[PDB]
Amino acid sequence: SDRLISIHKQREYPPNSKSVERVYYYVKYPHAIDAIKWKVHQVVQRLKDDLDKNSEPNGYMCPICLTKYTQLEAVQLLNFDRTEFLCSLCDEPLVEDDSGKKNKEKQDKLNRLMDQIQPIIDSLKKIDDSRIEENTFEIALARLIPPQNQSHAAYTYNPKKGSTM
Amino acid sequence: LRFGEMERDCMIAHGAASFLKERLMEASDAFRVHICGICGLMTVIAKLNHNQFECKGCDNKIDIYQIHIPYAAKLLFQELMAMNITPRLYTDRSRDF
Amino acid sequence: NENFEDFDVEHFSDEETYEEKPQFEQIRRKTLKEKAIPKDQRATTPYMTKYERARILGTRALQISMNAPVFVDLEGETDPLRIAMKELAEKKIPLVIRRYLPDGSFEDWSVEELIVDL
Amino acid sequence: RGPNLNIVLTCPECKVYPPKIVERFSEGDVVCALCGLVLSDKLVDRVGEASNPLLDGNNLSTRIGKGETTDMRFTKELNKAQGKNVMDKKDNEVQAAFAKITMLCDAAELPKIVKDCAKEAYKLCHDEKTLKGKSMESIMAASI
Amino acid sequence: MFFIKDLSLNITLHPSFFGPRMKQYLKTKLLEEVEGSCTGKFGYILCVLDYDNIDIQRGRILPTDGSAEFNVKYRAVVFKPFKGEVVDGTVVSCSQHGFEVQVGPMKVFVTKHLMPQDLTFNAGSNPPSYQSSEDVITIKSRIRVKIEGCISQVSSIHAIGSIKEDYLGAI
Amino acid sequence: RRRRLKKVEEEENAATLQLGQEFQLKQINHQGEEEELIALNLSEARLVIKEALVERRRAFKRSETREKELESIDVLLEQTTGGNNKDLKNTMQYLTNFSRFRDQETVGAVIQLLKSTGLHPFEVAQLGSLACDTADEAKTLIPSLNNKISDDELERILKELSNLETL
Amino acid sequence: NQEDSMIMNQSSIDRGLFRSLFFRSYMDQEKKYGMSITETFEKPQRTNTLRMKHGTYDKLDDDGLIAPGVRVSGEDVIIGKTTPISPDEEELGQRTAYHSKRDASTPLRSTENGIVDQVLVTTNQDGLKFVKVRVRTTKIPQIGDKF
Amino acid sequence: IFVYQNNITPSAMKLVPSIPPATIETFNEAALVVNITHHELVPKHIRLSSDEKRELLKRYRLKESQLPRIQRADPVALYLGLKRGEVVKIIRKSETSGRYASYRICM
Ligand SMILES: [Mg+2]
Ligand SMILES: [Zn+2]
Ligand SMILES: [Zn+2]
Ligand SMILES: [Zn+2]
Ligand SMILES: [Zn+2]
Repeated sequence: SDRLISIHKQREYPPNSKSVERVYYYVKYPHAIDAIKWKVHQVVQRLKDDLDKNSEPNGYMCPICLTKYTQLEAVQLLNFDRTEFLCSLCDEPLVEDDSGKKNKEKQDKLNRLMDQIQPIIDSLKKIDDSRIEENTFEIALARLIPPQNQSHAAYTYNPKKGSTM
Repeated sequence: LRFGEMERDCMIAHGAASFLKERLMEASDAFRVHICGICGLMTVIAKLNHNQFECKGCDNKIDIYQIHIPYAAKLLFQELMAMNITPRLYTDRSRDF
Repeated sequence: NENFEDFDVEHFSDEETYEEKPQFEQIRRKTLKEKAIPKDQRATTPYMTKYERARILGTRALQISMNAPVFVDLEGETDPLRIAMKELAEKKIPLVIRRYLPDGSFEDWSVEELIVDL
Repeated sequence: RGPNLNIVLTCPECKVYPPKIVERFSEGDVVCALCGLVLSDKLVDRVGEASNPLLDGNNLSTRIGKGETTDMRFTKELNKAQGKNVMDKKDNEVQAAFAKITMLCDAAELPKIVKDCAKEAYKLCHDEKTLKGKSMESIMAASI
Repeated sequence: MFFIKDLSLNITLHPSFFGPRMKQYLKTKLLEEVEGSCTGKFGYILCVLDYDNIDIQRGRILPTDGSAEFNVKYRAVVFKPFKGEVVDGTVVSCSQHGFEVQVGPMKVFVTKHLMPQDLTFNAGSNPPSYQSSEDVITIKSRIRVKIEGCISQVSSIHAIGSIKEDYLGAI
Repeated sequence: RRRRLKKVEEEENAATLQLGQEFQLKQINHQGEEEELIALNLSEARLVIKEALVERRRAFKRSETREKELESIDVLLEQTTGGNNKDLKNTMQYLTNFSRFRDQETVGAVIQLLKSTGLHPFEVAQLGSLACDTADEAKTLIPSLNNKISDDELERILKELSNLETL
Repeated sequence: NQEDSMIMNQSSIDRGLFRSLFFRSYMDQEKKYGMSITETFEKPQRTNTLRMKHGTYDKLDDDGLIAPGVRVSGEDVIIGKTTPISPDEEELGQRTAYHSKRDASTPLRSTENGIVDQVLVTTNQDGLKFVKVRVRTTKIPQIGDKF
Repeated sequence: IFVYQNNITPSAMKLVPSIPPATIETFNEAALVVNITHHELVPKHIRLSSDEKRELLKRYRLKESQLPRIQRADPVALYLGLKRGEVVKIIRKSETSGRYASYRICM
């Protein structure tokens, strides 16, 4: 689901004829690194979105009904004594939220994310400055170090005719 | 008592349109429901004590229309919405006769 | 429940048979002032229809019941329907009929000028 | 705790608490008995299935069976779907134990009140830490 | 802000007012249903211009209610606020949540998060006020405020003010 | 006419000159033709409302200092119009307090002076309403004026607005 | 007597021509849904029972049943049954802590009347008590009766 | 007009449509033995001009789709050589009004 590895559904014909549709796990380097870039990029994007939503003023919330009411619609809910905002359902004085008191905390969390992910961005800079080969299962078979002796998995590829996916 | 299809059709042949409307609405089910001008859907939250009308998604609060339909009609439209059909109801014409 | 031998025919019950046999412009645009047909070239009948008479009588009776001013003198008549009939009889109903043509155009025919021949 | 969401139906003119209220079912009206003012009209008095939320809880499920035109390959795959569910394993075993209670009571020809009492006793004594090592036939016998 | 706009309203006349002065009754109900009436689409409508010639066409009788529906077109002065607009006003109420400033017919509530931090609430004063190192904001005080938020219902409009920008505040 | 939902639009903001689709620069009047959007400053609005009220008082009959002005317009208000005049009374009081210019000739001088600029009606009404002093203060009060009026022209036009300020 | 109508003699009707007895039986059960959820036959009281019907309960006895021989009319409670409810709720406004039960009574048909002919109290196959009330009225021939 | 004897080859039916305004109408002799129009069930069909069609649409306040239709395979339509959009005034004997004129546009 994060595409750090990908699967191949190749089945072979072992000499004992007890063949099963075994699965091969390998790594697709360009799709994997593109997934890393997209994930960390959009993570930075909605971290900016979260700190921006914190950066608008806090508004209020009603503890009885557990519903929020921002400053824009709290002034439709202020009382006749012009002192307290009363809830539309509970008729309870609105209490203060904390969207703006934690803006510095969110900025600190953003900073602590960035200095931790500095090696990631440096690696992305290097692999975007240089050129990568788009590997597949067939390419990845070339540099295999074999894992076990009595392996029921045969790494020889079987080409087929008629598949036009 | 059932005021069925062909009783309605006898009233149609008579030409009593207002009596037909009174039978189907003021004698069976007269339901007031709010729609908006953006989407014809019945998803308009109405707070009549606070005089506050608002449609989510469209985010419009000044384009709310009041219609009287049978509750069977409202149930039909909501069943279509459940079955993923949008029976958008509009209060103005768009094409010529 | 009930169990009666008297065959009362189930009316509005045709879906049994349905399931038994299931297999086998140039002159006017938008809403402009041109939609109002002028009085000199009105092509509809100068006679009030039965439906026009029925709706004028109903509308006028509803207004009289909801305390509209009455533009005829009363002869002791109290029912709004016959008060509206008298107002129609000596032409004191200040309403007009907007007869819609199928193309969307309409003609305005006042109750005073419409002939009540029925 | 939580929103009120309760309608307290009082006459707005008599101002009497508690209000003397008559629910005229035949007229579809709710009236204040002191002055006759209609507070709420168009009273609401088959299409679903009965379910008691004391015996099997708030469980809602439907089975899959043969229709008018039904190929048997599709039913067999869908029957394994409800069986191969991990969320309601506790529900499946408590329904199996209710089925054992009912068949034991039927083999004994015990009345329906005995069946219901035994089922509720098993449901109340189910999943209790003090009752984990005892044999299921003993649970059935003690519930009966 | 104050504007002049062509406006149209569907007004309903009860049949009891179907007299020879139906146009006068229409104009009077136009007055006491439009003058001072708040709409969120066109702002606070204050006064009706050109009362001598108000466009009243033929009024359709409602088929069930029996009342007449007139689509009256008229000229009127309106007051519609907008986000980001600087207006002057006078304070009419104060609290710990903030204070309302009266501009035109509308009360703009300025929250306690939208003043400079030197300015603080003082409820011990009579009336309660807001006091800072250089100025005091009390009831019946001239004050310039920027509107940075407006909500508009069908019949109500509410605005949010702030004086945290420089060259705002008391005048 | 197309029937798109078109539910996406920018928020109405005064700095971006977005006042809504029905406060555009062109307005189709009741006579059918297009007209420039009539935006009034505070003194202009006060004079238009007062002219409307005295014209209505004339129609009903046929059918200056702050203290005397407030009572004169209060008697005019109660003589002319009937119910639901809380909002109109507050507008009258607000305009007689914050009315920069007294009479028709001075205010019409303000309209012709601001029409010599050829500027937006909203912007010139804001200039005629706000009692600004300097060009930079005008720019920070009205962000709409950024890259629209040169600084020397702005400071001079506010200088004769300060001269036209009276009482 | 046109279109198959008939003229019957009112004097013959008075003397008993085509007079009939009509008996209707109302069967009710008290059932045990759970442990404390059990129906019971009793005469309910408005102070401690919710959703009482607007008809009279005065013809009921201590067992929640009317003795035979007693005249009953439409919407009159002939079988009095109560079921326990959850305490401390808020429904219909007229709810307090005294309302431990709610009414599940069987009244007479709203259009009918008659005399309670017979009341039979017994047990079903499950052993639950259940009652059957036969109410007897007299249909005297009148305009619109079919012959 | 091409009056053939028994059948037309489909390899010539593709080239029956030629360069406009030249049109080709193929007719079978067996179908052409008897004039269909002389039957009393066939009323009088008169092709209208463009001005007559325009006047008809204006006076009856009509559109293209609101007229009664006649298919462009109808025997009378092929007899008159009707193209798409042409209107025929159809005069028939009416037992309530003597003479009745209907109108059918070719689709
Ligand atoms: Mg018969
Ligand atoms: Zn609340
Ligand atoms: Zn919507
Ligand atoms: Zn709701
Ligand atoms: Zn009352």
